[PDB]
Amino acid sequence: EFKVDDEKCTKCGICGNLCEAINVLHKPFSPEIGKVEGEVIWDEAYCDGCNVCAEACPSEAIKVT
Amino acid sequence: STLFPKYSKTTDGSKVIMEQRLLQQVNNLILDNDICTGCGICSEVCPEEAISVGAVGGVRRGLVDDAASIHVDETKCSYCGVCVIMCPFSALALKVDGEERLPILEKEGFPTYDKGTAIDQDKCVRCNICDDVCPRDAIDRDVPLFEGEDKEGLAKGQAVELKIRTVVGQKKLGNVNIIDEDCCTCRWCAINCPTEAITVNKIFEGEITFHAEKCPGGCSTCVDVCPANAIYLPTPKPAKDMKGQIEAKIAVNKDFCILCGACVNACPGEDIIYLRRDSVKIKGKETDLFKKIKEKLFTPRTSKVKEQPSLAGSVELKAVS
Amino acid sequence: AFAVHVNMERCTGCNNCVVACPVNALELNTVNPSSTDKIYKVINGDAVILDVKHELCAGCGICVDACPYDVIQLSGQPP
Amino acid sequence: AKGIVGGGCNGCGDCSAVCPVIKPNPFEMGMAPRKAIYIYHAQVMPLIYTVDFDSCVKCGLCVEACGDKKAIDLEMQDEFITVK
Ligand code: SF4
Ligand code: SF4
Ligand code: SF4
Ligand code: SF4
Ligand code: SF4
Ligand code: SF4
Ligand code: SF4
Ligand code: SF4
Ligand code: SF4
Ligand code: SF4
Ligand code: SF4
Ligand code: SF4
Repeated sequence: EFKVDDEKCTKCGICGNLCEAINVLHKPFSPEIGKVEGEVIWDEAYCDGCNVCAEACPSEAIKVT
Repeated sequence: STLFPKYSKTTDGSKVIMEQRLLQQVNNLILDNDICTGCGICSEVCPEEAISVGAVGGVRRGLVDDAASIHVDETKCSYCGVCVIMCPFSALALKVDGEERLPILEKEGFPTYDKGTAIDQDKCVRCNICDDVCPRDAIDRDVPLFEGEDKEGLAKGQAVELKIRTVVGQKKLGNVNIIDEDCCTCRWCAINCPTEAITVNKIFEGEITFHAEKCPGGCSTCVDVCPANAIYLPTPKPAKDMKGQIEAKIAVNKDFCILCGACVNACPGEDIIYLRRDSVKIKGKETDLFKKIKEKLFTPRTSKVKEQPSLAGSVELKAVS
Repeated sequence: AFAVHVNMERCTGCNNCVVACPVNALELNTVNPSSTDKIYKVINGDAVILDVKHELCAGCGICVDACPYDVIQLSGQPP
Repeated sequence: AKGIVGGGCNGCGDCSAVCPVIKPNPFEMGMAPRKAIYIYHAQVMPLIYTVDFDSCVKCGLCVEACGDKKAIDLEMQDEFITVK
């Protein structure tokens, strides 16, 4: 079902702030990289076919089914 | 003698309050020791040479109790308020009677820093990155809190303007700003904003260099005290990847360094760090005093071991030619 | 140029204030050592501060944070 | 004598109205504030408004307030005179 495109994701919380399934962990910010980088974790136990977060993402980084 | 010029220096909790009593007129230079960062841009700028810098690393780490980052001789201070205008992270305030009052600005006798902050609300998307990466607590994002971490601000389905189908255009629920008296112009939020909607310009310009080969290892005081977290300990490589290059001991990110000076004031080394500012960015016209202050801020500096004993209790740096 | 005071009565000679001081670590652990003077040396089981005239300390707090049974008080105010 | 025809100090008080430094007044035994540029009291005989150089921050607001009178010279030094 769910699939993110880490190629086009900026790790903006506006995708994990909506659903209770999407929890976005920003691993600690270090000037090493100087960038934001984390992971998007989706759990089945909370989803729906709502698909709101597909278009809530600023980018098109989320396709769900 | 005479008593009524009562000079007092009280440490009321976390605020060091420096005062000058009269019958009805007071003068309160109040330093908020939770926000000071140990830079000396308050000691370099003091027209009357009263503010000195103390145990920056210890105080900024919490291991010192009987002192603040800075000591102000309130008998010498003149309550001009130049330190309050020229402190990049506003951790110094002047209260004349009982109110934060700056006569020199009221008369326009001194320029102020142009941090120039702004967030084009027609481009910001209520993301959470700018509040997350901000080294200081200076992003005031006013957004209703949806099902993420709380009860719905409106509803998961009302976070997107949906007609219940297709989305109608754009959502942008709420409003995000930058507390302009707290931003230090690090640019972590502009460099990492997803939609390039943040406009901040560094107050200082110049260059800082790190001679990694002179850091004595386990001294991450510079890392601990950097306000804009520009400094890092370069992560040791794994095996089968070292490739004969061992590692650096310390380095900096010039994209985020704001040329404050806390690193130089804190390093116990000899000349690991080289700091030199070239141009401060201001609004307000100028003054002969401001030209003197520019000349004072723009002299290159570096650490020093074994400074003179007669000034024990404070910091003295090296003048670089 | 601050002043450090070591409570000799509860110092155990652990030597983790000598090893952890970044001014002590300048001699052997730096490329082209600048200054080779040392704040602490454990003589007769307790840490002695050779930095009598308070010229080399930098208020780092690496030594206060290092001692296992807090015994080093760092003074951030002029002696 | 120095060439300013418009004059020197007329005791208007604009300088001390704009000075931002505030210090105790030794005439009032310290009970009262006075700016860096000041007179002890309103009945001083030379009404000429000394500048307290130990406490002045050279902000230059006083000279702008004085204006064309040009009575304020912030770089003045101790002059020595010999009298028989
Ligand atoms: S899915 Fe979209 S909103 Fe969520 S983290 Fe990725 S880019 Fe940001
Ligand atoms: S599709 Fe709907 S329910 Fe599922 S994760 Fe996205 S927003 Fe949440
Ligand atoms: S200039 Fe630096 S040291 Fe001085 S008060 Fe401001 S933050 Fe603190
Ligand atoms: S108010 Fe003026 S004189 Fe007093 S400490 Fe600040 S800069 Fe120095
Ligand atoms: S990082 Fe940029 S887009 Fe995201 S909330 Fe901040 S200003 Fe808005
Ligand atoms: S410039 Fe730095 S301190 Fe200012 S708002 Fe952005 S991240 Fe925060
Ligand atoms: S790296 Fe830049 S911001 Fe950080 S302490 Fe050094 S000069 Fe200040
Ligand atoms: S630069 Fe200074 S604070 Fe950083 S490791 Fe070297 S000596 Fe320690
Ligand atoms: S505060 Fe730092 S420099 Fe001073 S004695 Fe302790 S470890 Fe050494
Ligand atoms: S670390 Fe503490 S206990 Fe050990 S020698 Fe130093 S002062 Fe004594
Ligand atoms: S110095 Fe100038 S402004 Fe001040 S009282 Fe004299 S004439 Fe007026
Ligand atoms: S130059 Fe001196 S007397 Fe004139 S306004 Fe500034 S502080 Fe006051």
